[PDB]
Amino acid sequence: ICQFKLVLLGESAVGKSSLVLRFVKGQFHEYQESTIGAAFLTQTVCLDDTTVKFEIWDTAGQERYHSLAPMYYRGAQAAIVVYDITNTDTFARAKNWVKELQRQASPNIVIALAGNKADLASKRAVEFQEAQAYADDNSLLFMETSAKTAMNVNEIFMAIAKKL
Ligand SMILES: Nc1nc2c(ncn2[C@@H]2O[C@H](COP(=O)(O)OP(=O)(O)NP(=O)(O)O)[C@@H](O)[C@H]2O)c(=O)[nH]1
Ligand SMILES: [Mg+2]
Repeated sequence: ICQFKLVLLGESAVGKSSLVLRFVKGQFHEYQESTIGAAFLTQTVCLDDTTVKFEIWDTAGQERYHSLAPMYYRGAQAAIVVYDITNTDTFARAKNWVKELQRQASPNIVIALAGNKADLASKRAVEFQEAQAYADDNSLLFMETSAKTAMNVNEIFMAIAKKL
């Protein structure tokens, strides 16, 4: 049995709450309310002979809550920095979340990068290749996801668990 602390960070509206909701409850709400501060959820999965329990901190992406982020990532063993593939700005913002983690978070924290809303292919702004190269250059576990279709949602959390 294993337990890990996980934190989600990213610009507001990229889909952090939706990703957690899909993984923890298998639900997706087209009408999701912006998070105020942070929400907490847990999920237990079966991973190669080991039962892993995830303690997830879903932070509010709005800038006015930025100063509170350390409270959630300081003791985190893993982080998922989320961006919206349809918005280049959210990708740039995700890079700064990564820089912050790499500089102020645990030196041994596993950092994942999630290009969310990948189901909106006809509105893509960030090419998969660019995000992959960025992730490879910064040693980030990258995956394009979709809380809406569930694409790679379970996969990203599981890949993180395997590396912990
Ligand atoms: N098409 C599509 N919409 C998505 C996806 N993930 C989230 N959304 C939608 O995007 C909107 C914002 O999602 P939400 O989870 O609230 O974003 P957030 O990053 O948690 N926001 P905040 O940081 O402000 O709390 C919601 O309408 C949600 O339904 C996805 O994979 N695909
Ligand atoms: Mg939210």
